[PDB]
Amino acid sequence: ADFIPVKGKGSRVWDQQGKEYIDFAGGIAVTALGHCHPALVEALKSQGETLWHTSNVFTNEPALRLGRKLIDATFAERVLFMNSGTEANETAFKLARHYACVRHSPFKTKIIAFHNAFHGRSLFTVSVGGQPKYSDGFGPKPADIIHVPFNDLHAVKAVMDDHTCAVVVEPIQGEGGVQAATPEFLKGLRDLCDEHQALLVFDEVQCGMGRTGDLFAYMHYGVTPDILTSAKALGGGFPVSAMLTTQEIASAFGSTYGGNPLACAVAGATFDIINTPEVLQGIHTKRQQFVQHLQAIDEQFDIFSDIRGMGLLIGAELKPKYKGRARDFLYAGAEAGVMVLNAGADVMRFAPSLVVEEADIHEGMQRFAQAVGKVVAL
Amino acid sequence: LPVKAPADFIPVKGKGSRVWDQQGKEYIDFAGGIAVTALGHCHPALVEALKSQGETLWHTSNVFTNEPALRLGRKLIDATFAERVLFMNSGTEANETAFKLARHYACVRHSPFKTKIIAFHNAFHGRSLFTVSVGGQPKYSDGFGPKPADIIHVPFNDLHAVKAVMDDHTCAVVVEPIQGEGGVQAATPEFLKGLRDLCDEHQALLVFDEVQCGMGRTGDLFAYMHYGVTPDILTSAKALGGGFPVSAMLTTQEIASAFGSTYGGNPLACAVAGATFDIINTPEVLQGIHTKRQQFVQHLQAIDEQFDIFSDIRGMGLLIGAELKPKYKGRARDFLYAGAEAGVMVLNAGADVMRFAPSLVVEEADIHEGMQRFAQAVGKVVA
Ligand SMILES: Cc1ncc(COP(=O)(O)O)c(/C=N/OCC[C@H](N)C(=O)O)c1O
Ligand SMILES: Cc1ncc(COP(=O)(O)O)c(/C=N/OCC[C@H](N)C(=O)O)c1O
Ligand SMILES: O=[N+]([O-])c1cc([N+](=O)[O-])c(O)c([N+](=O)[O-])c1
Ligand code: NA
Ligand code: NA
Repeated sequence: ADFIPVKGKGSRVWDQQGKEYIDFAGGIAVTALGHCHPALVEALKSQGETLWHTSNVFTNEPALRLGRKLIDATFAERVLFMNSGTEANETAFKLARHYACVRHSPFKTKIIAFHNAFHGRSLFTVSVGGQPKYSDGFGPKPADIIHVPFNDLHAVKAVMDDHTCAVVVEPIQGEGGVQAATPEFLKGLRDLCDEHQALLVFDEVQCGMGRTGDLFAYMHYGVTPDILTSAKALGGGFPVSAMLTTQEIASAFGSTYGGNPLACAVAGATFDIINTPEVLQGIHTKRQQFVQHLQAIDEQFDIFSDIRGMGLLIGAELKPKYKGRARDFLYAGAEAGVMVLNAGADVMRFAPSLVVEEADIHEGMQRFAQAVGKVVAL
Repeated sequence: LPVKAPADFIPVKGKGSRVWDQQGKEYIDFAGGIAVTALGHCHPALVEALKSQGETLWHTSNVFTNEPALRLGRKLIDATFAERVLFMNSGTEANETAFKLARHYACVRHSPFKTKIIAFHNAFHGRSLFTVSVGGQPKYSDGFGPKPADIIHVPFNDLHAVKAVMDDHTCAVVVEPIQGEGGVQAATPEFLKGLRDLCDEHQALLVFDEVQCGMGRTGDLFAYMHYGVTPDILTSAKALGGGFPVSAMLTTQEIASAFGSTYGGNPLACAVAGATFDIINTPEVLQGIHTKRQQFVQHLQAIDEQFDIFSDIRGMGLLIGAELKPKYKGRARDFLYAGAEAGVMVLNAGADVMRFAPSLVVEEADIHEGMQRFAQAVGKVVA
């Protein structure tokens, strides 16, 4: 990036020179309520005057309240809080392994994961991730992880057995080209996990906390996982994460564990806004506003082969002529004053605030059209 | 057995080195949330930094830098051997980055086969699968399926053992200059210098985990400065953010080039850490840490004179360990819980060792009051 953001309000961001940008990136789907949302600032300041920190020896009122919100709203009966999606995934993957070890057999260790998956950058999580380029070169990887293609239920059936402890999947692969699970695939994972006494682990770090227009993507699909991870949007920009599971599974390790008081106070305020009928409905309204602009851009410039994703996770795949050039459009966008994402070198990605104003959708998309125009003019 | 608070002990408010629970019971905090709140609770400078940056910008992705991250990177670079800084959230993440970097540096500069990591019994480096496997407590790394391989453990402070296992296939030695969880055991000068010399000989990287002993804890900004032994990579967290989760991996340009001068860092986190750094890295605060250590130690000695409970008082700066006599082997949790009943929050470092990690600016009045409360608790335990 060739600029330094210094200030943000809602979906507008200013750099050191006072240039104004429309933010359709959200810090990679993190600032789900935009920058410096008044309710989140209020929660930060109030808890900031009270108590910031407890060790995991203790609980605290913000953690208890956030845990109760998540438990009441989801399949979860137990919640463990951490800082990042990577830590939440470490916890989920360790827990699925440990549960298999103590409830079934120490030899029940296979983890099935998917090509193009992203689960974090720790050694274990990057090894469960499905991009060999990112996991190569750090010495011996944690073993017993098998990768098959996303959306290939037959391949999962083929590799799964009584020695399998988990299937780990992103219901929508965000980094991996914004690819959504098909209904049959996701239901199939649930059935195969039931058959083999393995745990189904949904990584909802990117697609959770309202991103799809349901509180969690699993709710859209109607497929209940055993363990779910959440981060990013959960804290609206404050680092916080959660691992959600049942009492039966968590017992392999009170309804909550961990949680920074400050982080959890902010996440509570974020949860209270995102988990409302009006905000969730609005995510679908706004998706259509974005998609209509992307279609208009494609009609004018002929650059997209597909527009996909769910809610306000949007992917627009570039036509073969522009394969490999997502970064060129990202940089042209920045020049035109709009912040966008890629999802690999072939895919444009958008992950704006879930409450992005219509006026900002229109302005940012006009700027993006200008960017596309400048690139295609060459 | 872990230490866990019961349902009737939920902290709700902190100010300085005092904490109140839901019932309004007041505690003196000599634990700092396990050496995290190095400037105590709701320190006004940290609150101000939190609030001002909180009105401005909280978050950038790692695609961008931000002014708080740049300022904090510069402060750390100017104050230490570092030329490059990577910011993360937790000590576990910083250690993941450090260990991956040492592995990757060896892979690309020497050989993909140069993978051995040497670490120490009783080490604690975090709870991710890789960090807990580098950690030196098998009980905590057992039971998660196949561990990342090529990690060798030898006894802390045993230089012969390190020499024995190291070779040209070794990429790193990972060490806490003081093992905090492992009984508050400090490296001897010979041992730490020996690690540096062995790493130089074998072209391996010396990695200091200063998550607990760094950011002023020892009375120097980092423990490596006390020892005068410069690592290749250093990790910091806990005190760095004073209660806000933030961490850092510090290294040189030569090493980092295997992966400007700063990468990552949450704007809000880095604003708070900048304010924390500005206070801790002062001659007066650093001197005060030594004064305050001796105030604690004199109290512990007075307790021992009265009750005969300790075989050793150790640590550095305001990381203090007090080892229980054999008569009280395995009683550390009981003294901790008795302390809480008496209104003082303390730590353990294994079942045989009391640990103290108070605010680096803990007021003398709080030292005296909390230690009087601790004496009362001891009296109840040994009656
Ligand atoms: C599905 C999914 N699972 C886990 C993670 C890791 O979460 P994090 O540690 O909170 O960044 C992520 C994080 N994505 O972050 C953006 C890419 C990333 N910035 C990187 O390469 O580190 C994710 O998308
Ligand atoms: C030398 C050393 N290295 C790494 C870490 C991990 O740092 P963290 O991820 O910031 O907690 C620590 C953290 N210790 O904290 C205590 C334990 C904590 N509740 C846990 O079990 O993770 C440490 O002392
Ligand atoms: O080791 N343990 O199984 C264990 C269990 C509980 N508990 O509430 O059921 C504790 O509070 C603690 N504890 O106090 O650390 C330990
Ligand atoms: Na529930
Ligand atoms: Na330097």
